[PDB]
Amino acid sequence: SMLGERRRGLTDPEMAAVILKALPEAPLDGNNKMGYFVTPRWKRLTEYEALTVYAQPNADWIAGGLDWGDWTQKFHGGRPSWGNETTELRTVDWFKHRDPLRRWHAPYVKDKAEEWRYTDRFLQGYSADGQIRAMNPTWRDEFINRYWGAFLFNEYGLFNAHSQGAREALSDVTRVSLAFWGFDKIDIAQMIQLERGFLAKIVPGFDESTAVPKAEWTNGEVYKSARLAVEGLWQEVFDWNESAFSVHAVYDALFGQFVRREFFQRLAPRFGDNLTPFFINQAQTYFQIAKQGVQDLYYNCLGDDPEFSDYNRTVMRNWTGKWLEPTIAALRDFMGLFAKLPAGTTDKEEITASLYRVVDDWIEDYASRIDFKADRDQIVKAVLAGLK
Amino acid sequence: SMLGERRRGLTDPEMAAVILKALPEAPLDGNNKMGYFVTPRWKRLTEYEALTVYAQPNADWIAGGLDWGDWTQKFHGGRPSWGNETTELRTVDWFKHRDPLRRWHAPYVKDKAEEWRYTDRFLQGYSADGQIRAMNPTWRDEFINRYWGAFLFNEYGLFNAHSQGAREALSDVTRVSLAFWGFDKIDIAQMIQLERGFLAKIVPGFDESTAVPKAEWTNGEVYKSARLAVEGLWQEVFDWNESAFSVHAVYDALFGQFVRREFFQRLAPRFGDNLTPFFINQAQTYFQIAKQGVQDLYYNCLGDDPEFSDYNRTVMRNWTGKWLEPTIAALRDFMGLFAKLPAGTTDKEEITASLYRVVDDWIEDYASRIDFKADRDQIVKAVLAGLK
Amino acid sequence: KLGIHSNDTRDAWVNKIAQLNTLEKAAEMLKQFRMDHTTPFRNSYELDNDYLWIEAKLEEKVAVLKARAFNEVDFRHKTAFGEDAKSVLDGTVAKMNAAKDKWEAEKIHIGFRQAYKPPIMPVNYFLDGERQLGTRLMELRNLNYYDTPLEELRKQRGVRVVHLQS
Amino acid sequence: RAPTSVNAQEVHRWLQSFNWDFKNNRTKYATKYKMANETKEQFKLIAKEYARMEAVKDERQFGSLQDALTRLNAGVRVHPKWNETMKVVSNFLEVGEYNAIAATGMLWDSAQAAEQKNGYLAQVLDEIRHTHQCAYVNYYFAKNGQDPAGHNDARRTRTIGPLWKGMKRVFSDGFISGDAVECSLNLQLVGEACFTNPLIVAVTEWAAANGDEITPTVFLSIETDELRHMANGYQTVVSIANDPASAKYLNTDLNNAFWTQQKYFTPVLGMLFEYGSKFKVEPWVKTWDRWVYEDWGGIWIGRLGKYGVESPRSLKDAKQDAYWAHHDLYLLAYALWPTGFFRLALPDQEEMEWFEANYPGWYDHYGKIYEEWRARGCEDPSSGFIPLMWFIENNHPIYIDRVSQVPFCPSLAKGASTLRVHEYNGEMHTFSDQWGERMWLAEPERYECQNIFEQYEGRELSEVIAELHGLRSDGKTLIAQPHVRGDKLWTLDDIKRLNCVFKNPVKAFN
Amino acid sequence: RAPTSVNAQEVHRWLQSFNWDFKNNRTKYATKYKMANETKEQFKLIAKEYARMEAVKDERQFGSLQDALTRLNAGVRVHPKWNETMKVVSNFLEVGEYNAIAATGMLWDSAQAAEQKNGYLAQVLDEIRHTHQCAYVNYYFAKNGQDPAGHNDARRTRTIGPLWKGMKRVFSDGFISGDAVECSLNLQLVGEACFTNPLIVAVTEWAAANGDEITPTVFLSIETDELRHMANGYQTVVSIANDPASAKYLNTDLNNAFWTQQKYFTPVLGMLFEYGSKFKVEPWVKTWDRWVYEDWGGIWIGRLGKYGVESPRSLKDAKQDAYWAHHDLYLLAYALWPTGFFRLALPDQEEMEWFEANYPGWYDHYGKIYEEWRARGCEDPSSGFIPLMWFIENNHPIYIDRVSQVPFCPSLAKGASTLRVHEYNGEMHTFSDQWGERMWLAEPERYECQNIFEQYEGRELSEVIAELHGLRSDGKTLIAQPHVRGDKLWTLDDIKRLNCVFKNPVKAFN
Ligand SMILES: [Ca+2]
Ligand SMILES: [Ca+2]
Ligand SMILES: [Ca+2]
Ligand SMILES: [Ca+2]
Ligand SMILES: [Fe+3]
Ligand SMILES: [Fe+3]
Ligand SMILES: [Fe+3]
Ligand SMILES: [Fe+3]
Repeated sequence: SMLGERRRGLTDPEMAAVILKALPEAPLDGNNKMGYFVTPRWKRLTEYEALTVYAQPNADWIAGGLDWGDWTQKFHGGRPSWGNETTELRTVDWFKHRDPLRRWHAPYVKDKAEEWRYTDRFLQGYSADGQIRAMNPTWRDEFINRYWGAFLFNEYGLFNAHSQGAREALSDVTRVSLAFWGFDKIDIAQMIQLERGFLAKIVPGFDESTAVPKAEWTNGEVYKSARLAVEGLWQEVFDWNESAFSVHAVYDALFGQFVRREFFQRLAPRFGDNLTPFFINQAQTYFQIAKQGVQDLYYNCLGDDPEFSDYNRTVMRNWTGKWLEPTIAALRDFMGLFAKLPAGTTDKEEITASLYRVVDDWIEDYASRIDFKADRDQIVKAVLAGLK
Repeated sequence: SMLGERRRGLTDPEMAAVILKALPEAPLDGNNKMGYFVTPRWKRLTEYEALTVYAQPNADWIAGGLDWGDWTQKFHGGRPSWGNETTELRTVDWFKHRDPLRRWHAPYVKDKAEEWRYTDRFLQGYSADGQIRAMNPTWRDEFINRYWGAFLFNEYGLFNAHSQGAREALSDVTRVSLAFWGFDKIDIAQMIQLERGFLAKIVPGFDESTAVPKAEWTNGEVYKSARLAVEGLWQEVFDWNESAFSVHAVYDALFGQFVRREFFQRLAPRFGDNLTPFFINQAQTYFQIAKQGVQDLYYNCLGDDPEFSDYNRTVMRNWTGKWLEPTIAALRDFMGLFAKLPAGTTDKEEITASLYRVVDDWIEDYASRIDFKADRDQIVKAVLAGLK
Repeated sequence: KLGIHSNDTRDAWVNKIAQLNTLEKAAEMLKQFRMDHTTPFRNSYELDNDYLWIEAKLEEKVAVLKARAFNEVDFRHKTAFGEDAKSVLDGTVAKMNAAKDKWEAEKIHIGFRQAYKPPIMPVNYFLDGERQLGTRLMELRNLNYYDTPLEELRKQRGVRVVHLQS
Repeated sequence: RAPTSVNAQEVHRWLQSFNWDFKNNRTKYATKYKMANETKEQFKLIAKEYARMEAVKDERQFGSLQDALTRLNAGVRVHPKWNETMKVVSNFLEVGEYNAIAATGMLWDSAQAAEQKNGYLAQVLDEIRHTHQCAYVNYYFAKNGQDPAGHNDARRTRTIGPLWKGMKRVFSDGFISGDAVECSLNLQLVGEACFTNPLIVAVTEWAAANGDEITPTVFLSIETDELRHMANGYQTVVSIANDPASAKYLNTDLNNAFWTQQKYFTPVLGMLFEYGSKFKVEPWVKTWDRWVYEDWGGIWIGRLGKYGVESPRSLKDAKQDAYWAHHDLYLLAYALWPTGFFRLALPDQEEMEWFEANYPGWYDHYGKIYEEWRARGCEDPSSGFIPLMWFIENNHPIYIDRVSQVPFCPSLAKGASTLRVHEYNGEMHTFSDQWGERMWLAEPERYECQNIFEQYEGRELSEVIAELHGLRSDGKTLIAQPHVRGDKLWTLDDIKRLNCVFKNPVKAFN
Repeated sequence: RAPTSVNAQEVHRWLQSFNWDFKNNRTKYATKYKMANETKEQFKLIAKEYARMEAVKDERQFGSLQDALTRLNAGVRVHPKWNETMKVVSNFLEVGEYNAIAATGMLWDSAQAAEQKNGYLAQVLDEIRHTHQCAYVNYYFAKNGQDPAGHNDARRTRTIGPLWKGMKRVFSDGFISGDAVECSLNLQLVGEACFTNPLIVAVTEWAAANGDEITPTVFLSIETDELRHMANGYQTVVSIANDPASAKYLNTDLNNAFWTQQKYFTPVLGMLFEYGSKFKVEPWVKTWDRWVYEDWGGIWIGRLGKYGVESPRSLKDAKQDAYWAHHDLYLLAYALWPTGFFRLALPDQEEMEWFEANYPGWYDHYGKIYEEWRARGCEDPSSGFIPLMWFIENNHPIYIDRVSQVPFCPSLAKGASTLRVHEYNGEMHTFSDQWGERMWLAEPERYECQNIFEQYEGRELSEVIAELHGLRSDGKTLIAQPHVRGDKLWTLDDIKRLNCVFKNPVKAFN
C-alpha cells in the first residue's frame, strides 16, 4: 500500500509518543566521543583511530591488549588464536602503528573507486584519440605483452605473500595496513592484465591470453631469480613481519622499483608508449602510499621501540641481509633483458645511473633507518655483472 | 535541549497524525514518472533527460517550445529574451540534442572531482618518487614553461568564446552541453598553470609567474596567428552556434589537437617529461567527450535535421571555410617552434605525418559529416610553409 | 479550429509561406509582415496571438532561400536585400549616435529591428547592432527617468487615457 | 623529494593575468556601465576544486534521498496541501535557477577582469546545479508521492495558468533581458539577496512543519552555494561604482528591479506559505517586513551606501500595497483553480481563526467570500459552479497587469485598488500601479506580453485545459482541483457542463 | 577509434591462470582437507571494481547518516532500551566482523585455486568494511545519542562481563582457531548462513520498531555484501567434496560448528531481541525454528547433500534445549547487571502479558521472580539489593561452561538442567551439555579459558568494576544500571557498600 503495513517508531505517532515519554531529559553522560581512551597520534583523535584501534580483542599478554585471560577456543595442540609466538619482533604495544594516510575501509575504497573510473575514462579517451598509432610495434608485442605481462606474476606473488599476515597480524591497525598493502599488489597485477586486454581490443592480432607472459615467468631467464625470490618470500616465510618487512623494505624496494620505474616507465615513452606509464603511475603511487605505512610500523614503532629498539633493529638488519642476496640475484637476471632491446635504446651509463637511484633511495628510506650499513658501489656492481 | 524546539511533521506524533489523517488511500494518479511526455532518445527515458528537457521556458515560436506568447520583459529596443534571431541555424526542434554521455550537473562535478583528487595523489606520488630527476632541463624551462605555458591562454580564450552561448543557447540540453564544454577548457588552462606552479615547488629557480608565457602568447611569433584566431572566434562571432561549431569542429579539432597531441604529448616523453602528459591526457579525454556532444548537436540534430538538413550543412560549410583559413595560419606559425628544438629531436617527415593524422581525423570526424570537400594534401602543404 | 498552438490563421499563413519561392519576394513579405504585425508600432494588432509563430515560419523560408541564392561571402556579409551589412550597421549606429533624444532613439532602434532582423541581416552584424543601438537608447531613456510626471509622460507617449482609478 | 602538490588558491593567484588586451576584447551586450578591468572576486576557486566541493554536497544530499528518506516513506507522509505547494514552489524556482544560468553567462561576458568573469562563471555552474536540484524535488515527489500529476509535467502544465506569467517576469525575463547591470540587480542584488536566499531557508521550515523532509534536504544544500552569488551581486556594484554612468543610472535600475521583484513575490510567496500549508510557521506580514525592510532594505543596502546605492524610492509604496496583497491574490487563484496544475483548498475553520487573529478584518472580507463559494458548491463537481462565476455575477472584473503579469481585481481588493487603462496604436493596456505604468510608457516595446484573457478570448474553458494537457493519466480527471481530498475529483466534463467562455475584460472600455 | 575500455569480467577471465606451480606452493595452516586447485568463484571481481561497488554503498549510507538522519535527530528519538541493546549488538558484531578478516585471510591461504583465493580475498576486504561500519554505529550513537557510555568504550568495558566471553568463542576464536575448514564452517556455512545473515536483517526490523533508523541504514548496507560470503562457504565444501578426507571429517566438523554457534546465539539473540526492546517484532521461538530448522537446516543444508553434507546430528538436541534458553539467560544477565557496559530494564506490564501470551508458564516462573526483585528494590540504589544475592540466598549456583563460556544455572533453569563436573590434573571443569563435554574431553588443550569467577575470585565487586573502567565520565556513576530511567543511577559506592565478593562455585564440590 501507499503507507505500508510496517510501523516505524520514529514516525508512527503512537510508538513515537511512547519512545519520547521514556527519554531522559539530557544525555546520561556528556562524553560523546567513542574511543576517547585511545592515545591520539596527532593533535586530536581521528575518525581513523576511533573506528580501528582496539577492535582486535587481544588480552594483556599480547603487548598492548586491554582484555584478560586465555582465548576461548584454540587450535588442536594448544596454539593460541593470536600470540607473541607468530613473529620474532617484540614491542611494548602492538596498537602503536598508525597509517600516515589514516586509511580505514571507506576512504580506501573511495580512492581506488575514483582511480577505477578515471582509468575507464582514460582508456576511452585514449582509444577515441587514436593514440595507439604512435606506439612502437616491437615494444608493444614483445616488451609489453611478454615482459611487462610476466611481471604481473611477480606482483601477484607479492600479493599472496600477505595471506598469512592477514591471519596472524597482532593488532587492528597493523592488519588493516597489511590488508591494504596486499590488496594494492593484486590490483597492480590486474592492471597489467587490463592493459594487455585493452591492447587486445584496439590491436587486431594482439592476444590477451596469459600463456606467453606466464611461460616467460615460469620458464624464462629474465625473471628466474625474481620468481625464486618471490616463491620464497611467500611460501618459505612463516613470520608475518618478516614477510611484510622483507617484501616492502627489501625486495620490492629494490627489484620492484627498478623493473617498474627504471625499466618500463623510463623506456616506454621512447617507444611512443603513454599507455603503460599511466598504469605504472598507479603502481608507484601505491608503492609510495604503502611505504609511509611500512616505515611507520617497522621504524617509528618497532625500530624505535622504547624497549626493543636494539632488538628489533637487529632482527630487521638480519632479514635485510637474508633477503638482499636473493633480491640482488633477481636484479642480475633481469639485466639480461637489456640485451633484447633494439640497439641504441639505452647504454650502460644509463643503467648504472638508474641502479644507483634505486639503491640510493633504498638506503635513504630503509637501510639507514635500521643501521644496515650498505655498500652502494658493491651492490650496483654485483647487479651490473648481469648485463650482456 | 536534547530534543530541540522545532517540531517536525514527519516525527511529531500530534502533527504526523494530522497529516496521516488527511492522506488519500492511494496516489491520485498512477503516472509517477516526471517528464513522461518527453520523447526518449534511447530505449527508456533517462534521469538526464527528465531533469533537463523543457526546463527552458520557450514558447512555440522558438522551434520545439511548449509555452505560448511573447516574453514578459524584453530588452530596450524589443530584442526577445531568447529568439531565433540569435543564430543562423534552423531546426524543427531545439530540444532534440542529447549529450551522449548524459551529463547533468551531478555526474559532471562527480567525475571532475575524482580527477582533482586523483591529480593531487599523482603529484604527491610524483614528487615523493623523485621522478623530476629524469626531466631534461631545457625542455622543462623552455618548452614547458614558455611554450606549453603560453598555450593556456589559447585554451582560456576558447573558454571565453562560450560566454555568449551560455546566454543565448536556445534550449536546456544545448546550454548544459555548451556550459560543460566551456568549463572543461578553463579547467585545462588552469591545469597548465597548475603544472607550472608544481614545478616551481619541486624545482629551485623555476618561476611560476605567468609573465613569460603571457609575453610569448601576446607578442611571440609561434602563437601569433593562433592568438589572432582565438581573438576572432571569441569576440568577433556573435552567433552562439558559429562560435561553438567553429571552435570545436574546426579550430580546436585541427590546431588544438596538433599542439596538444602531436607536439607536446608526442615529444615530452623524449625529454623525460611524464608530468605534462598527465595533464594533456585530461585535456584529450575532455576533447573526446566534447566531440561526442558537438557531433550530436551539429551533425545528428542540425546537419541531419529532417527539414533544414540542406540549409544547415550549407551554413556549416560556410563557417568551416571561414575558419579553416585562420586555423591553417595558426598551424603555420606554430611550425616555427620546431626550429627551436634540439637538433635531432624530430624531422620534416614525422612532422608531416603527424599533421596528416590531425587532418585525416578532422576530415573523418567533422568535415565529411557536412560534405565539406577538404583537400588533405593542400591543407598540409599550406601549413608546412611555416617550417623554418 | 481556434487553438492556441494550432489554428486556421496559422494554417493559412503556412500555405501563404509555401508559395514564396524566390528570395526577393519572400524577404519582402517578411519585412512587410514585421511592419504590419510586430512591435508597439505595428500597423494592427489583428495577429497578436499568432504573429510570433508565423514570423518564425516566414523567417525559415527566407533563410533557406537565401542560403541557396547567395554565394558564401554574400551569405556572411550581405542582407537578404543585397545591401552591404556592415554599411547598414554603421549607418544606423551613426544615426543613433546623432539622435537628439530618447524619442528619436527608440524609433531608430525599433525600426532597425523591423527591417533587418535575421534572416535579413546576418546575425553577426545584427547582434553587434543590438549591442550599440541598445546602449545609446538606454543612456538616453534612463537619464532622469522619474523627472517627468505620469500626467505628462502619458502625453509624450501619446496614449489615449481611457480610465483612471485611485 | 617529499610529497607536495598544488591547491586552488595557488593557481588562482595568477588567474587575473589570464585575460589579455586586444582591440575587440569587449562585452557583446548593450550596457550603460563599465565594469572595472581590475575587479577581483571573493572566492579563489578553479574548476577542479569547485567540482569537488559540490560533489561532496551531492553525495550527502542524494544519499539521504535514495536511502533513509525513501525507507521512511518521506515522499508520502506530507500534508496534501504541502504536496501541492511544492509542485509550484519547486518548478517555479527551477525556472529562476535556469534563467540565472543564462543571466550569469551574460554577466561573465560583461565582466572584463578575469576574476570577476570567474566569479560569474561559478554561479553559471551553480545555477545549473540548482536547476537539476529543483527538478529532482518534483521528480522525487512524482515518483514517491501522493499525487504525481503536476509534479510530473509542470514544465508544460504551468503554461495553462496566469501565475506562471508573473513568475517568468521576475525569474526569467527579468534575469536576462536588459542592461546586464539591470539584470544583475534583478537577479543578485534584489532577487537573491532580498527574496530567494531568505525564501529558500523559509521553505525548508514550512516544509519540515508540514512533514516534508525531502525539500529541506535539497534546499538546504542549494542554500550553501548562495554565498558566492551574493558576492557576485555586491561586486557588480563595486565594479561600476567608479564610473560616472553609475551616479546617473544605478539607483534607477535598482529601483525598477526592486519594484519588479517585489511586485510578484510580495503577494505570491505569502499566498503559497499561508494558503498552501496546514501548519503555519509565521504570519507573512512580519516575515515580509523583516526580509524587505530590516534585512535587505536596511542592512544589505546600507552597506552599499558607500558606492552611491540608495534605498529604492518605491519602498514606501511597496509596503503600503503589501499588507493585504497575498490575501487578495488567493481569491483570484482559487476562482481560477481550473487553470492551475495543482490542487487548492478553502481555508478550514482552524485556519480562518488563524487568519483573523493575524490579520484583523480578514473574516469580514475573505472569510465570508469563501463561506459563500463553499455554499455555492465550489468543492462539488455536480454544483456546476466555479468562483469565477461569482466575480461575473457581482461585476468584479479580473485584469492582468501588462508589465508584471500579476492578476488584480481593483473593485474587490482590500489592498491596492488603482487601475489605469490606456489605448495606444490600436491596443488596450491595463496597469495596477504607478511604477509599472512608467515602465510601459517609457519602454512600450519591452512589454508586449499577451495575457491569458487575450490568448483565451472566446475559448471555452474545457477546451483550453484539454489543448494544453491539463489532465491526469486517465485522460479525463483534471490535474487541478478545488479541494485536496481523495474523492470527488472534477473531470474535464464537469468543467464542460459549465460552459465558461473567456472574454477580455478590457474590451468593455470604449 | 571508437571509445573502448575493459571491465572486471574481461580481466577476471584470466585470473585463474595467475597462480603457478612450484615445490612449496601449499597452505601454511594445518588441515585435514585438500581444496581442489581448479575451484572457481561465483563473482568475477577485480580490486578496482570491488572498490567502486562498495564506494557507492558508502556514499548513500554516510549521506543518510550525516544529513537527513542527523537533521531528524535520529540518534536520540530511540527507545532507551534499544539504545542500550545497540551497545551490545553493534560492538559484539564488530568483533565477529573483525575476526572474520583474519579467518578469510586464513582461508585465502588455504585455497590453492586463484579464483577461490580471490573469493576469500573479497570477504577479507568486506569484513574490514563491516568492522568499521559496526564501529561507526557505536560511534554515531555515542556522538548523538541519549547515553554514550558503553557505546564509547565497549572495546574495553566489555571485558568486565561474562556475556563477552561466549561472544568471543563463536565470533572470534571459533572463526580462526582450528582446521581452516572447521573455521570456515563456523564462520560461513553455519555462522553467516544460519545466524549472522538473518540476524543482521532482523536487527534492522527490531531497530525500526523501536525508533532506530541509524542501524537499518548501516546494517542493510552490510547485508548487501553477504551474498559473496555465502558463496565462499558453499564453495569451501565444493572444493573439498572430491577429497577422501571429506567423507570422514566434514559432518563432524560441521556438527561441532553448528553446536558451537547455536549454543551462544540461541539464548543470546532471543534475549537481546525480546528483553532489549520495548516494541516486539516476533517471538524468538517462532524465529528460531524458521531460521534453524526451515531456512538453514532444511533448504540451505539440503542443497549440499550432493556433497556429502548431512544435518548436524545435534540438531534435535539443540531444539530441545532452545525453548526457554533466552529466558533462563536474562535472569542471569540481570542478576549480574553490575558487570555489563549497558543498562538493563525489567519487563513492564505490557511486556509480561506479551511473554505469557507467547510463552505459557513464563509469568509463574520469570514474571514472579522479576516482580519479587523489583518490590525488594533491585532498581533502587538505597535498597542494598542486587539479584545476585537472591541466587546465593536460594542456593542457585551460576556456572560458566568451560567450552562455550555460556553462563548456566541448573537448579533454577526451566530449560536444560544437566551439569557435569570433572577434575583433571588439579583443575575443576563445568559443562552444560554432552556436545561441549565431548569437545573438552577429546581436545583438553583447546579449552583453557579462565571464567570470571576464577579471575575475580576473592575480589570485591566495585574493585573489579573500578579497575576495568566500568565508570561514566563523572568517575563515580556506573555505566551499567538495573533500570533505564534518567534518575537514581547506581554509583561505585552503592556497589562497594554491598561487599559482594566473587567465589568460584565449582569449589563447593570440594
Ligand atoms: Ca610571423
Ligand atoms: Ca626520419
Ligand atoms: Ca589533393
Ligand atoms: Ca474604442
Ligand atoms: Fe540558484
Ligand atoms: Fe543563486
Ligand atoms: Fe560481515
Ligand atoms: Fe560476512
